Amino acid sequence: GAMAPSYRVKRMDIAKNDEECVVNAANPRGLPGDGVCKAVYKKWPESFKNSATPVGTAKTVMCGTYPVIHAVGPNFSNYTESEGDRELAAAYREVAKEVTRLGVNSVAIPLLSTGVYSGGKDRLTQSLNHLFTAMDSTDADVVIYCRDKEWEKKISEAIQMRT
Ligand SMILES: Cc1nsc(N(C)CC(N)=O)c1C#N
Ligand SMILES: [Cl-]
Ligand SMILES: [Cl-]
Ligand SMILES: [Cl-]
Repeated sequence: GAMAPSYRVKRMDIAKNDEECVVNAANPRGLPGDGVCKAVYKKWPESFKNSATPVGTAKTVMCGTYPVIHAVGPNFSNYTESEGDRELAAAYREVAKEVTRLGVNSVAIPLLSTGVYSGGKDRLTQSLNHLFTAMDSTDADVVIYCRDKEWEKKISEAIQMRT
């Protein structure tokens, strides 16, 4: 565990993280995909061996000794708001299980279902609150990765609110 488990946010490519493992915003089929998933495919392509897993689950595949946790959020284009919310909560609970099992002191994590799976809605708060519900009971240092300057500010403010 970390000495003093913390949450932090950085605005940069999650493929350049400084943590002991990474969460991929995966598709259910283990395909290279777009956005975070394509950056992860370029950096750790060996981690996509038998990475296919259903919506609301996470599957870890090693790239050398570096763990890639493939977490499959719902695509809100296909799910109802209600069923989507349930699956998004479940994906983060499975990430917390994997992070615990691996015994890492730190993890790099994107906000699941906030990009092309958002169904065209702003889901910063929804996705971040499910991340907190899952990860609050773990002792890994969590570093959240985003691209948007305004999202960096809102994520930072939400972390600071609880401290
Ligand atoms: C943190 C992060 N790493 S890679 C990435 N891409 C390529 C998607 C994008 N929005 O540019 C993000 C995000 N978010
Ligand atoms: Cl970058
Ligand atoms: Cl997404
Ligand atoms: Cl973003």
